[PDB]
Amino acid sequence: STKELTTARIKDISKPDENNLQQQAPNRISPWSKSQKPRAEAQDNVRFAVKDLAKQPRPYAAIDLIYKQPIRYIEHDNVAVCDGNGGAQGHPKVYINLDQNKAIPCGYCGLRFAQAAFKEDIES
Amino acid sequence: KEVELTVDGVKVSIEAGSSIIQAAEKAGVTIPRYCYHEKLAVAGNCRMCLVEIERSPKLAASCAMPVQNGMSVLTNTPKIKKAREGVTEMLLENHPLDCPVCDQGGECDLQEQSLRYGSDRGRFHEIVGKRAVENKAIGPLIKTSMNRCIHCTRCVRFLNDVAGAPEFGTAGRGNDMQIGTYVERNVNSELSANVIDLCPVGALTSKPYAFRARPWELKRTETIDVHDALGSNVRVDTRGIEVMRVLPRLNDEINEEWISDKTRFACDGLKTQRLTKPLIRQGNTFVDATWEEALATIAEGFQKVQPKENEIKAIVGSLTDLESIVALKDLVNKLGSENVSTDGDATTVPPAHGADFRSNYIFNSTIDNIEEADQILLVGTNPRHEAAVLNARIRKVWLRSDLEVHHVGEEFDSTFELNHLGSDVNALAKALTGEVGKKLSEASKPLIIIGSGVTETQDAEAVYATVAKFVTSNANIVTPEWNGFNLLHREASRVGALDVGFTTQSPEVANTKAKFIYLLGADEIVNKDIPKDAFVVYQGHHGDLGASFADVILPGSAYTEKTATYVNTEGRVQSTRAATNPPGVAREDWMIIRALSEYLGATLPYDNLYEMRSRLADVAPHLLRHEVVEPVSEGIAKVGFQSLVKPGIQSKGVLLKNPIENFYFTDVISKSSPTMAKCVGSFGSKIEKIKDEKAN
Amino acid sequence: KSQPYDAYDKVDFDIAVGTKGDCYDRYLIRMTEFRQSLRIIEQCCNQMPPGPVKVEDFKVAPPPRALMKEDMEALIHHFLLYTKGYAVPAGETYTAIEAPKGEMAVYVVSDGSERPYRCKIRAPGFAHLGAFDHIARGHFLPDAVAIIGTMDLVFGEVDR
Amino acid sequence: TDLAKELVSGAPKELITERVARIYQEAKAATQSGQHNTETWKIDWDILNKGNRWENDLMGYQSSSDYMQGTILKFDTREGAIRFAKGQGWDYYIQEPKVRRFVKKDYSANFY
Amino acid sequence: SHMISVHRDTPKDNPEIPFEFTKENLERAKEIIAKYPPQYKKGAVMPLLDLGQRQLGFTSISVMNYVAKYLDMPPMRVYEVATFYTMYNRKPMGKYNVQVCTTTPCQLCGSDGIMKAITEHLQIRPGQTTPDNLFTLQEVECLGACVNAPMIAVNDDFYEDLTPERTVEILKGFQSGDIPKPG
Amino acid sequence: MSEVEPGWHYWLAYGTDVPPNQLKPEEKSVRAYPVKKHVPNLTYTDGAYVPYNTARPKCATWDPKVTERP
Ligand code: SF4
Ligand code: SF4
Ligand code: FES
Ligand code: FES
Ligand SMILES: [K+]
Ligand SMILES: [Zn+2]
Repeated sequence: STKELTTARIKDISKPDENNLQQQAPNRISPWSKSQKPRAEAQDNVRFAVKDLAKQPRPYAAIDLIYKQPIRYIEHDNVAVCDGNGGAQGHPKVYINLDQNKAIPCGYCGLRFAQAAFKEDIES
Repeated sequence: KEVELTVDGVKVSIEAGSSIIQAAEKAGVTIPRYCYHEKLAVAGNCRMCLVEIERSPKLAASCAMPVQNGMSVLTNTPKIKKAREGVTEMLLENHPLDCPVCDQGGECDLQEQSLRYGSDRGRFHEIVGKRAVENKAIGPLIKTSMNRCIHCTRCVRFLNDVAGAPEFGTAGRGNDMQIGTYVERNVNSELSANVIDLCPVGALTSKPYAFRARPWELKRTETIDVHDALGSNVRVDTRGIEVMRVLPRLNDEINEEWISDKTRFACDGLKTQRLTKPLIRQGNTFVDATWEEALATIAEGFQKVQPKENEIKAIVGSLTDLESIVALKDLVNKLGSENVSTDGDATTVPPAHGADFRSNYIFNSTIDNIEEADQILLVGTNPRHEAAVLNARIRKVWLRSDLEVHHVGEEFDSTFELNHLGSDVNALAKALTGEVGKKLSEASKPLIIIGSGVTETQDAEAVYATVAKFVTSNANIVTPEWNGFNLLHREASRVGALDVGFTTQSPEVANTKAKFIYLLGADEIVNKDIPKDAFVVYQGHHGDLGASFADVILPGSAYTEKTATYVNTEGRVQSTRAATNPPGVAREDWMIIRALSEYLGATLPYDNLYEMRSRLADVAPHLLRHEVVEPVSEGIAKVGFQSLVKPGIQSKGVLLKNPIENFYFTDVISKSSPTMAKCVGSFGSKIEKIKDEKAN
Repeated sequence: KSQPYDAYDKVDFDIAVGTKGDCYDRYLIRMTEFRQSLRIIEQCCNQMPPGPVKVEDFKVAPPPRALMKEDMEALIHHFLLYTKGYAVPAGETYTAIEAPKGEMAVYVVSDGSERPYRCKIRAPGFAHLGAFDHIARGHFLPDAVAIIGTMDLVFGEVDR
Repeated sequence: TDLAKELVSGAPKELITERVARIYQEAKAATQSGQHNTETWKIDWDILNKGNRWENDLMGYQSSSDYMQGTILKFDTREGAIRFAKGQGWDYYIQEPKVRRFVKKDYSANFY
Repeated sequence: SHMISVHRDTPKDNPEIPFEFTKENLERAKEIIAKYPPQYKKGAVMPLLDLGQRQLGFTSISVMNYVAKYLDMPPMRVYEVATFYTMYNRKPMGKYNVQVCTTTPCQLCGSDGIMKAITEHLQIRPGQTTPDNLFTLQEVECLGACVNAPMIAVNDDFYEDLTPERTVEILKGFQSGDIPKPG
Repeated sequence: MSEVEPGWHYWLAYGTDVPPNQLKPEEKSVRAYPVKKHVPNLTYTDGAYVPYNTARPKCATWDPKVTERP
């Protein structure tokens, strides 16, 4: 193939497989940055000639994980406050404005906040 | 006029009517400011520049309060430092805690002034929270995070006054005042991206540069901008091998701390479509070849077709440096050929301005003097595209005085008001002898501006003859203290090519069906004849139509990868500076010509830059004075104006169509810049669309 | 005693002075300096006060993380302290302490910037090792080993 | 001053023959409105036509063989920089800073 | 006053909806400019904006685009004017407009009770629109009727010195068309 | 020594009083990814980690095409 394995996409096309070592991450096939080197090209190198690719570090791609979270919906307020759900062990407190009819993600965490009144259109 | 005053014991002598802050800045006292910029109208709303005047209880906005005589101005009283910390404690009340994720991080004035002039602690633990605003989308070039705006109106004042784009303003009242465009529409100005530099905070940041570097990483290199002929002084920031961003730098004679949106956001074309290895055409495809094999093939190919005396054609592109021009001009004459010209679209074989007299093809009035001009006549020029920054200079004059601008050519949507006259030569003919021509002669320093696109018309010689006929018969247009005739160029290597006479004046030679064509960065040869039985070599840094036609391709270096000489439209000689290395095995542009000569039996005398830089003294002795203009002496200029006047010229009545039909695709780097592709989709070829279809 | 620094003026402790200038005297003085340290250490355990451990000046000391993540000015100062640094007013100094080896001092030259312009380090061992020739003159090879040990030559300081 | 002081500095010969230094005063940055980094004169060396920076194959670092890439000198007078450059026998070239032209600015000008 | 300063095109409002003055409003508009000098005719945006507001019912985007066209101005200088002033309605707004002052000099005469009395009858809160489009309640700052404090304001009328039992007369009548006499 | 699981590596060094099997559920780490068997230090084997550059090259060479004159 090498078509998805070498170009970054917002969402993949086929279901990722944990055993496929050529995937960028065990839970995602294509890379998630335009300048991120594909993992297929990275391991096609002389230094991997006598290695065991299954034991090299393969952390789970964080882009796929963060979009598996539900959208927080705020009730009768257009401003959400996020702090990383840890206070002094999270990110700095940032206020998110939800006037626009979309889910605005937090700058640090990546959690997506919206209004309850906008949920029906958003969930379409 | 000057009023003598003391600021904190330092005597100050400034022009009368100046503000206190300019007086203080001259005495060396530093007065913190957010809303005051030295090229914008004065608003006094940020309230950070407050000082104390001896005969008053009320603190003075030193950016607005005009200077007095004998006045005593205090800046370091404990009363003032209390005020500075109070104001600082107010701006940061609603400011987001965004510094880690904010692209203004290491270069934000709200950080450095708060650190220097504010308190070290914050007293805002309120439970309701801060104010939040929605980010407005105003195009693909400006990334807005309006949470961070400190309501200083530099964006509004610049776009309204300098840029002439009245769609940006303050909508709302009080705590809900929201800088923006009210409705959703993209900002349409060729100078709109200069707002990114003015916005002191992270509210308006570059979209192409977003999240890519921190200001302490970059290495700043002072060079020139070659996307248009003004040669605006820029600053190129490189993080290692890549060029990350381009910014303006102060030069009050050329650009005045602005650069057009083409200049700054075309930096990402340098990483795409680059020529990195020599390529040799085999069959219908290219293969990689070494410099030994590629230089030999050109040497071998030249002797196979055996071009005669003047059957060798050299074509010079828009971006080409001056050192390569002379290296190529010497090389072709070393083979005894003078079929050397450019890839433009000129009609008459001797270009209407010619190359004999410098006064006929430069901007003789100098850009710094356009401020004091009384009347300006535009002939077939669209400065909004050809020289974007120069257009803003004319507007600033037309807003502060009674300058009247006259335009002859194709009508265009201009920033300042025009007095349209017509769209052909005959229209200009009556206008010169009519009411408008009378206006110029009565004026002290009138201006006549001829565009670069005049030549590319069928009536190239008629207009130059017509206008010169007016100039050759006046005393106000050309004085000892004024030279009122100007030509506006748009390709960055015209004045360089004409100063060294890289132009053929023999009509029969220009018609010779040349067999060996050596393309030096020429990428617009669609109309130019290239016979199927011609051996073409292209030496450039980008793969485009010029490289597609070639049979051997020799990679070269961009202006950010070499030291070179450029002469801008007004005759000023400017030398770039090397910021990075050329990619791959790509060599220097004039070094290839020297190395190619040794294979072709025309070994050039030069061995290095300094040896070649001695050659620039030979061709024209003014090409060794950097950033210095050698104005044409008044007497000799009047000789050149006469030879342009020729009885027996027929005006064909061709519309003086502007040559720039796409503002963003003009050079090789622009056509390969991914960001410029977004602009054409969002703004359009003429920056006229008001809605962004491309929005996702 | 000559220039007391950092609470050394608050505690009470004695010093020991030799009389023969030989290795045995320096052995005894060090063993006394052990017991005088154990006398100061107890007092600092009993006289320890409460309060801040650093200057209450966020323009030279990073703000606490909790305040950093909640207060805007703390975030600005935390940002500029870890990237730009803090500026030191121009001038120069020569600060000496009673290091365990001897007198250690630094000659720091400031330029108003965030980086020292000059920093000369006066290591006690470096000045001692020069006097080795003047002392070892007239001694045997087993006696040289004693003189090096009685000088306390850690050569990181000598070869700074 | 007049002496060939470079013969005692032990510097490699290539700084005299093969490298070009530049005496310049740093320009004001467009992004920020401060005017303090533009009051001291500095000397920097030109980059090399090849081998200034190249990508390390293994980890993607920025390798370099230019031993003057991170050397910037500071001065307080222009003459001291030129004198020092002359003393070392450096092949320098001076970059004259641009001078902003004065223009009086008045609050009332928005209507007059 | 509802303080939102970014306009979003609705099915009811967009620049694609035409707006043209009536034959009468041209005569007033032609003579409204008569109060301003020739070189400063742009000062008449505030009259024309409210004059055009009444023809349509509120301050639509088409009005602002039309008003800018009339006086030779970029549409933004009208947007700045429109959203700075609190009497321009950038929404359908319905038929009537209840303005209830809640400032301190009014709040001394139990101005809270008038607010509760209105909210009871119409099943709406301040800043809301009735399901019928006949009414749209709206809080307001001082209107000048402070010496006669407990005052309601409907459209442009006055009803001072009120009580929750004074609200029964008006809220019933306006639906039936029987409008009480203002003053 | 690399065979000791990270949770217990801290307890063994007298760094904590609560063993990682007596942790409060409001003190356990929350992992949104499957956790596999502990992998010891893999040096002197074939599983030793190999560094590589995670960034693409910074210049993209021209994709050559040939066009033929009229
Ligand atoms: S604009 Fe300045 S103060 Fe505000 S978040 Fe960005 S860096 Fe911090
Ligand atoms: S957006 Fe930037 S330039 Fe415009 S007012 Fe706000 S801080 Fe000033
Ligand atoms: S600088 Fe004077 S109030 Fe802003
Ligand atoms: S306080 Fe209510 S009308 Fe004045
Ligand atoms: K900015
Ligand atoms: Zn968050």
